[PDB]
Amino acid sequence: GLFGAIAGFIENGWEGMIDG
Repeated sequence: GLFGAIAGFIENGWEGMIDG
C-alpha cells in the first residue's frame, strides 16, 4: 500500500526532505 510508495520516495526524491 501507500507505505510502499513512501518507500518509493525514500529512494526517489528523499533528498528534498533531507534538506531543511
